[PDB]
Amino acid sequence: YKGEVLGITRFGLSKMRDSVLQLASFEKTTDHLFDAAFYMKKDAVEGVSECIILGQTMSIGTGSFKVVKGTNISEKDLVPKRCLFESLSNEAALKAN
Amino acid sequence: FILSKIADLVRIPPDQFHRDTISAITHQLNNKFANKIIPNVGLCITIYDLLTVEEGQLKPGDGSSYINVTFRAVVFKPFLGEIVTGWISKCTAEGIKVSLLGIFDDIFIPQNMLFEGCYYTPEESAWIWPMDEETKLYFDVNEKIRFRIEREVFVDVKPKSPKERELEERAQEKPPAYALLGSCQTDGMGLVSWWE
Amino acid sequence: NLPFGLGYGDVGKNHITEFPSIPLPINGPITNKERSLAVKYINFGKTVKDGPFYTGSMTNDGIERYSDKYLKKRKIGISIDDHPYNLNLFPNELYNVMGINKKKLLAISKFNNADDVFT
Amino acid sequence: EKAIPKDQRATTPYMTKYERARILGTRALQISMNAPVFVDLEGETDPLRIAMKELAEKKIPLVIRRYLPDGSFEDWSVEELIV
Amino acid sequence: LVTPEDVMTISSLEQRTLNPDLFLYKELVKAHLGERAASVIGMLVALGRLSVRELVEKIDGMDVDSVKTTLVSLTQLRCVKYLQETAISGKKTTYYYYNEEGIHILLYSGLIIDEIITQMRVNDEEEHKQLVAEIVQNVISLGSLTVEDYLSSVTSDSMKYTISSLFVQLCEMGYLIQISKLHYTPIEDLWQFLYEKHYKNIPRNSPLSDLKKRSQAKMNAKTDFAKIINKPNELSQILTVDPKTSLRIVKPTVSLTINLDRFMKGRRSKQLINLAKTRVGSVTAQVYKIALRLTEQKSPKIRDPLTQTGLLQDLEEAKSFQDEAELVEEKTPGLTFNAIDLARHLPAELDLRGSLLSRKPHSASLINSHLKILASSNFPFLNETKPGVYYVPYSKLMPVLKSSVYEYVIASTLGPSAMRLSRCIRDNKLVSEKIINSTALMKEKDIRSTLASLIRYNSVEIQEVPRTADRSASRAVFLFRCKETHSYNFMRQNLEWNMANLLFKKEKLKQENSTLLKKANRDDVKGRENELLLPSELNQLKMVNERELNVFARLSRLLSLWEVFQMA
Amino acid sequence: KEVVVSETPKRIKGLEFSALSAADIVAQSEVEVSTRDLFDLEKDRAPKANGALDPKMGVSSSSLECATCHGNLASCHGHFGHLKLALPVFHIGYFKATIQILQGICKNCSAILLSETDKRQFLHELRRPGVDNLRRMGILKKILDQCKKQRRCLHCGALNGVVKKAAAGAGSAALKIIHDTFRWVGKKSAPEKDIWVGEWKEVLAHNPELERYVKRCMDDLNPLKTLNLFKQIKSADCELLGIDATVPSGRPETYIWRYLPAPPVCIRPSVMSNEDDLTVKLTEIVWTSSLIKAGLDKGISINNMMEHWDYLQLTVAMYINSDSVNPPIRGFCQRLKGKQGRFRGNLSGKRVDFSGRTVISPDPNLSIDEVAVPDRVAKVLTYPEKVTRYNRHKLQELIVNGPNVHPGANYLLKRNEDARRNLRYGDRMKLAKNLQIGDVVERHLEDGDVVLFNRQPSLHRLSILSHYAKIRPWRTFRLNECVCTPYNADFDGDEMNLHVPQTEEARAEAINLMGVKNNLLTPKSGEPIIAATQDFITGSYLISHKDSFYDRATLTQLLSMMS
Amino acid sequence: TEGRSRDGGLRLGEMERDCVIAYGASQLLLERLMISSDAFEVDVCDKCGLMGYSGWCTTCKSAENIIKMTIPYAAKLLFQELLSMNIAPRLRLEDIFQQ
Amino acid sequence: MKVLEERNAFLSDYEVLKFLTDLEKKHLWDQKSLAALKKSRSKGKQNRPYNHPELQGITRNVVNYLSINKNFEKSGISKMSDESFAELMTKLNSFKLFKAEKLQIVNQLPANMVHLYSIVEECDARFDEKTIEEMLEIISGYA
DNA sequence: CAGGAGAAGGAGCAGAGCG
DNA sequence: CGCTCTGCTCCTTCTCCTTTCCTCT
RNA sequence: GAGAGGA
Ligand SMILES: [Mg+2]
Ligand SMILES: [Zn+2]
Ligand SMILES: [Zn+2]
Ligand SMILES: [Zn+2]
Repeated sequence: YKGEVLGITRFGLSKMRDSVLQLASFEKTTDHLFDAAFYMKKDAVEGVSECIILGQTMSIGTGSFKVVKGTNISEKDLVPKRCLFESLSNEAALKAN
Repeated sequence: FILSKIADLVRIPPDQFHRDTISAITHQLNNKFANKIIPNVGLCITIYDLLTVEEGQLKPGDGSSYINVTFRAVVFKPFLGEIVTGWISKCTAEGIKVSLLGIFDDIFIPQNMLFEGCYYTPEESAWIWPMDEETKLYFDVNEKIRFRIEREVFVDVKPKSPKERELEERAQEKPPAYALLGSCQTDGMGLVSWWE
Repeated sequence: NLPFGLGYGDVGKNHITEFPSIPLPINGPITNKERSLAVKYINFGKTVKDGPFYTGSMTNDGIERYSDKYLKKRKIGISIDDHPYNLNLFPNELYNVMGINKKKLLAISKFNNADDVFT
Repeated sequence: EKAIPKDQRATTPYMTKYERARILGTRALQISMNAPVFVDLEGETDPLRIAMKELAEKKIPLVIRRYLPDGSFEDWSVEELIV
Repeated sequence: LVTPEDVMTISSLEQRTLNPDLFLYKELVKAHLGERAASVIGMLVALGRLSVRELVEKIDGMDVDSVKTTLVSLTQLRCVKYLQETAISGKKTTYYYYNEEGIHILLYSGLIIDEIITQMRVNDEEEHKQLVAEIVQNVISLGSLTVEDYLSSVTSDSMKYTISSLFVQLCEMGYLIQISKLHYTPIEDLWQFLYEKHYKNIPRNSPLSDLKKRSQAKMNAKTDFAKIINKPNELSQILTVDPKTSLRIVKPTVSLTINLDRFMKGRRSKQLINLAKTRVGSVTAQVYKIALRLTEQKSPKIRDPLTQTGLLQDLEEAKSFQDEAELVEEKTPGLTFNAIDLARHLPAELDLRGSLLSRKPHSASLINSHLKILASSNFPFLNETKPGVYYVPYSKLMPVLKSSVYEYVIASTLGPSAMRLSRCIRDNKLVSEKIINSTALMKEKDIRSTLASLIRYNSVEIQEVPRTADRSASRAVFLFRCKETHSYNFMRQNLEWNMANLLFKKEKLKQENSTLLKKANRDDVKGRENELLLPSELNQLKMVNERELNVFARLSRLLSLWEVFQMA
Repeated sequence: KEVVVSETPKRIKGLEFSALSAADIVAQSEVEVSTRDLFDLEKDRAPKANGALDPKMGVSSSSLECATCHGNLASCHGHFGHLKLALPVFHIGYFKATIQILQGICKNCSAILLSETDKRQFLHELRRPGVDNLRRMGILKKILDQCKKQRRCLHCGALNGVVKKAAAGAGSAALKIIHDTFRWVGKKSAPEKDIWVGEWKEVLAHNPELERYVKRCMDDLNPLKTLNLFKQIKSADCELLGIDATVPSGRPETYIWRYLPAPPVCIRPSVMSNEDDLTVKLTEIVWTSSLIKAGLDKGISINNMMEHWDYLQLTVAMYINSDSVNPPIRGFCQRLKGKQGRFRGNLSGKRVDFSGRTVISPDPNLSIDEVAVPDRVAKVLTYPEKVTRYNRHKLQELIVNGPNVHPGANYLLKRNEDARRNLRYGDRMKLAKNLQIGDVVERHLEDGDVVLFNRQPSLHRLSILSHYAKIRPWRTFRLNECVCTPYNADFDGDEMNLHVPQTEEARAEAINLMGVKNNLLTPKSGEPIIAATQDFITGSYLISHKDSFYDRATLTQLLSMMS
Repeated sequence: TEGRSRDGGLRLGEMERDCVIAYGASQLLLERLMISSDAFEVDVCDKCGLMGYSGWCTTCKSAENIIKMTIPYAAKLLFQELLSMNIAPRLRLEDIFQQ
Repeated sequence: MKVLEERNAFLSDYEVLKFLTDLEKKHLWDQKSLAALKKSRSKGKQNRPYNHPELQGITRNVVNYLSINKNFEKSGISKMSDESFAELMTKLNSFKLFKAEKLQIVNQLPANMVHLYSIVEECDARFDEKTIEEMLEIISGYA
């Protein structure tokens, strides 16, 4: 799917997965880490190995979505409430002083 | 007293799911904004209103409800067009600290823009100010005193080190965080009853 | 293997100075002619800070007040656009931000040969 | 980016096994933190069994934010999802 | 012992990592323009050739209007050198570079004004020195000015005439030139453009040969390249004679800016005079100074004919440049001079009677003899074209000037033995330690100490000759070379970083004590320091001003020390 | 008073790898390790003032203090130090990167070796909207090849040849870089070649015995010259080399050892003293660096100084990686790489608590989705159940039972307190009476609890399944034989692991996704894999054989047997 | 610890975590490999992603951007070992909430 | 946590007092309420009030400060009503005050020539002919 | 101690252009 | 018309991986 | 550390 036939060795994986931590975990750790330090790679942790190494939640399985609890609050009380402030604020700029 | 408009994130534990949602939101906001100084804006009194509440979200390890909320808080911030009454708790020869009846006692006003005749007195600490042949116009402790606010000082710095914290604890700083500087350039100050 | 020109006394701690100790001879006391240049180096620089081409930056209440009224404006701020421009030099895309159609106004940077340094 | 309106929502109206397990886990975590239940308890004490019984009666008050790869997301109520 | 929590604060280690070019340019722009301009210049130096979209993307202050205001601020002050290229595949885009000459102009402002005042014989009259100082100050601070705006600013007719006359005199002298889009186009890209329209236009028939076709293209391109380079320096705008009263007046509509090449040629002349003051008498130094001032306008450019930067030097025909330069260096009509002109222009205050002893005023023979003693020295101060006719060889004087300045910097910083060792290695070539001891006559212990202390810079280079299969030590031998190019480049970078550090410290000190500095001009209370401020404020302001004065004096000294390495 | 404090939950968006620019190394540090000695040798082996085991870099003991956070071993995160070297040395990790940087630049002007149009085109290719690692590496390699094709500097006009490793040997030769300036000049006239000829003529006139070695002896790039060249590389020419110069530390000179970050003592603890390899290696580094610094001022022989410099370079190379030289130090590279390294032994697969491992035996009477557990291990495998007003009575009854009778509890953690209150002693009756509504009881594993039953090697996903626990007297994990086809269990002496999830989320996910009932089909083909094993098929065949004829009593007995 | 003479846990290695991944169990994976194995509350600076102690960045020396979060102690050890080499694993943080 | 607006529309020092009093009534923090149930008897219904210590303290202090004796035994705002506020706003809109110092004189009603002169800048210079005594006579009665 | 697979330098010719 | 670079293509010689762990001793 | 079951 990258365009060319790529193996499942440490050479064919290095041309598929950008994640430096995943490649280091698989094979050729120090070389990959030093190359990522030199070329200053900026991997975004989204793979399962990246999340496991950093103690996060994966993007596959039960971590592929979110759980949200409906607040269930009416729109008839969340409206702003005040007791006639605009009375004394009759826009004093309308008159001369 | 001036209404603010602050957006924050509120944690509602499952213990509070039974009551009204607005009640729990207000309870947590009060737990955060009851009698505390919001930096650069002053002291918040009470969460007044509540508007535009977004549906709560749950993080994958806690089980509470995290709600993004906006609200109008009640804060005190008089800048120039005001006259404020107060009491007296303690005075020394570096100015006078004016206190209230429990709101906050952080206002300290020196004798810079005060009456010219004011002077110090280590004994019967007071602010003697003759202004005439009669010199019996000293400021008494624990009485009404009116003053203006010319500027407000915000102490919002904290460059403290853990080693410094340990050293100060072993040896044990500017405690004030929201103070106002007073002025009494015009008359009518000192006591609301002195000027009729 | 300790070398021929070294002994155990001089080795044992790795103390690197971390502070320079070789100064250039340009640190001597200033001269009157050098004191002049400086002024024409402090003055220039001061003028361009006051100059319209700064954009250096990377109370003010909305409540109307009679106190702020009857008070003069601080100065007549001269923006970047108001300066006269030779249009054939600049790239075209910057024309929308200059004073292509704006009143001409140029500020003269007067030079005071008298030093502004205290004493 | 914004929430896709309820009128049209391509995501399957079914409830995937991952969503079901996550809903049960979240509801059991809430109940273990002394949360009110909306079913007849029948003497059950373990929060997971109470969560299962609540899901049996569709009484779990949670919704699912199905995050599409583009960034948008359809909010599906547990009551509306079918099993 | 100094803990790292204090070393990071009072050791100048955080700034020790910044690239000297980026550090210096960003600091200068921040001091003279602002923070947005400093950020834009920093992005330009770090990345190079950024469009507006890329500048917006690469800066947090990504306001398009803010970026465009910064770009116009840098362009009017010509701190940037844009480029408008047309994409064949679609929409055209304009890319901006960083202009080194504008930032140098910001750097040399005090020296520029000093040279303008001193070189023109108007400080003696004491009346229009202020006028010309204000003129050069406005020109250098506002970037580009047209004379009609400056004249309309003033009202007096006498002042208007004086300003116009000073404008004409300054433009004739060479310090002011007409500014054109050529000043806002990179020389490398200008040569790239000129390589085409002379190579593409060749007919598709057999050209002489592809190498000969490229040679023809280069030969044709160099001509109009030099012509368009010298076009601003032709005085084609000052000759608006006789609009009324038949006087020489500069054309009102032509914009004028400061000619940095002329000022740098003046700086080179001053450096040569200072060098000559260490080899000949005061009178002979004065003669050399006045000869340099006479030939200064007609001298070749300090940096290069602008072709070295444009393209690759050559396969080996880069020497042609030298030769070509040498040709002009010998055949520009203004360069060649005899003692008669010097005697004509020599000041009367010079004795020039008993200075020279025959054997163990304004005489032509004495001036010719002084020129001969200038030309006799191994340092090529002057060279003889015709019997009794001299010209100052700039091509053969740059290397010796650079070598002398570098050797004396080494002598001043390290010990004199360091200068001795550097000159011994330079005169010799690939010399071992035994031959160093034999031909230097000093202790080998101090020889090794000085060599180790000197290799820390790119002064002395170690050549390893391996005597085994492995190149490990204890068997190989170590010879020593000099590689003067490495030394010159490293010292130029070191001086650039030192200047940047001085400017950074000056700005930091100005910012830290900014309260009383602001109060000094809050109510126009300047000149009333003692009668309005507290004595502690007086002492603090005095110390701040003295520190800034010392900073700028040291910056001037650093400039005078690094200009020579900047030359080429 | 009491200014508000605001906190927000934040996750790891993503790492950004880079090196430290000798200014962050000092910034992180607490002490400069400037002493070869480790202990004071007078106050009973206390750590030195600025030695390798300095307390400010952390504490290696359980009864000392770190002098920087004033905590014990458990509460000390560990603090870094810095070690300033003399005569900088190459970084073994970035040595090939150093080779590439040298190949990409001149050696007189220290400028990149690509024409203006070529570098503009290459930067345009690099800044495409979508570029992965592979295309970027290909572009950088093409840039490197193009600049290797160049023969002259575009600015200095100096000859450039090939930059390569000296001999690729074992030790020093593997860290020596030689520049061959005169490889591409076949017969053309080159001024540099004539200067070379003149210099060697001079030295041979002085010393004629070196004629045989004039061959080879290329331009040698020691780390000091490499650093001085890297200090001059323009930032605008740094993106083509792969280094992002937008941020600080994005400079070619940050990849050469000028400061060694001395790791915290927690990273390199002392065992029973007996310091580990890293402390010894950095002690040797300090000693050799001090020797070099002293020899600089004492005017030692240049041969000795160069040899000590090379020894220091090899020492630090071994410190980073022990595979560099043959003449078993655990280098950071050893600590990371390998099957038992941090990535494959501590990050992707750890040792987990609340797990047991015992022999397995059959139990047909046990239903599938259930596993029998010994009560000898069901009384140590506690589950933390939180009081929730639905199980307060049950939890306080378990507390009353205690940690000995199986339906009991081991630990009690109060809502506000930190330390777990052990229920082994302390009148647990009143503790049960004082059971609040937020406390956590480590109740003993009981019937109906969820466990993860696993057998190694875990060839496929069905090698680990979620079972409901049951409690049985014996010492063997008993499971129904029907479910022994996934695990590939044998009962010949096999053993299995049993994990106990400690949260409601983990437990629910295990029992709903990994449950045995929900995993009756293998995922590779969808065909059932949990079904009748041996002797169950035999019983079924014997029952359903056509000869079978049962009267009413036998039929009813069979029906009460199946149920 | 690993052995039986030392009261130690059972290793859930690469094959077992891959099996857990196959089921798509994320919370169980997080609980097994972080919560029940090694959990450490570190303080990461929001500006320079380097871990700090006691709410102190030690590099910015500001304590304003310090954020407390829980990561495996093995990850913290890896970060410190990488920082001991010339590698900087600068952690960049983003809000979990706020859409 | 970001402050969307450092200052929203201004709040008169009458709505804050009634709002705080109503809040204390809802939370059963009234002096009469605490003296009735929480004092002099035991909680038969065990209807505990709201349990925020800091909020109770701050709201009691602010309501007491707003309900102190008027600084020339009540503060006037205590007995002020919404219709009295409407009458006051009509009266003040009939007058000329540049700033929202109308709310400032709502905060404190001194009803004195000196205090009214001091509260507003150049009262004599702006207007001091015949309406100043009208202001004093309508502010003497707090309604 | 074997097996597998890449990266890096010598090395030997085509090919192009040339004076 | 041989001569002299480039450039390509072999050819050789080098480097990084080889379940699960699960015990005891 | 390395010798060997073991499944
Ligand atoms: Mg078996
Ligand atoms: Zn510590
Ligand atoms: Zn070069
Ligand atoms: Zn930080």
